[PDB]
Amino acid sequence: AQREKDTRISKKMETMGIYFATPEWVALNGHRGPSPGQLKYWQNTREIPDPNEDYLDYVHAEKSRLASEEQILRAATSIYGAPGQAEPPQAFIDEVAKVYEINHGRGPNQEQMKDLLLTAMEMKH
Amino acid sequence: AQREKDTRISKKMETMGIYFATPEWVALNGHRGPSPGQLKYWQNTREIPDPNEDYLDYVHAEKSRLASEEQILRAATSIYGAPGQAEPPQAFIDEVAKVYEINHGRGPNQEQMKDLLLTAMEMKH
Ligand SMILES: [Au+]
Ligand SMILES: [Au+]
Ligand SMILES: [Au+]
Ligand SMILES: [Au+]
Ligand SMILES: [Au+]
Repeated sequence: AQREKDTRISKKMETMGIYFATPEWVALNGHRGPSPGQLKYWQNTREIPDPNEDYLDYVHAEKSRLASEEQILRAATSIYGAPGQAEPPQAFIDEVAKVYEINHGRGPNQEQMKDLLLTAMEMKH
Repeated sequence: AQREKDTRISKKMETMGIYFATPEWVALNGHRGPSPGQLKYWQNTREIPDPNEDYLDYVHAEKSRLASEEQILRAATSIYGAPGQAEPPQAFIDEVAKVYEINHGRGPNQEQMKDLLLTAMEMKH
């Protein structure tokens, strides 16, 4: 009854891609899934939240901005502007990916957009 | 003679993946390739360096740490630890990629390694 409760809660969380919330983590957290604070700490940090911390004094941005590779590929693809909108060279995709790293997950600012546009063009012409 | 000098310098830089150093950029920079300062500003920022700035007072880390997707895939692959060391699921690769974004280009710290290890295991088991 206690084991199944933890497994059930854990199963719900894993279905959501909340990978830290194992049945053991849920048990240590007092048979509850993570609070908003614990989720946000994990999201921003990708470290396992302490089952003891509520993280209600953890300072963070509401809008989170972290990109997957799928997202980076779509961004790279629309900047590159190849006919039939086919996939850009890997060298250009790497440059787009590095911009996401520089920006702690955010897409290109206006100055970086220019640099990427120039890079696309030099790789085509 | 001046055009060819700029084209020649520019050709050298592009061969190196220094994409901003076009013949026009080299001309605006007084027929010289970028200084160490301009290169480092571009590397850390991926914005076109001002041909007017020497960036000798630009504060930066010697060791730069930015990862390409190839690098992220190798890291993801050794953490995941699949038999025959085949490619990990895209969902796991995205998590590794997000760690690189959180860390402004650096690989996983010890706490993030644990989180990724757990994630790998939950995705296998
Ligand atoms: Au929040
Ligand atoms: Au041109
Ligand atoms: Au330097
Ligand atoms: Au950062
Ligand atoms: Au297990």
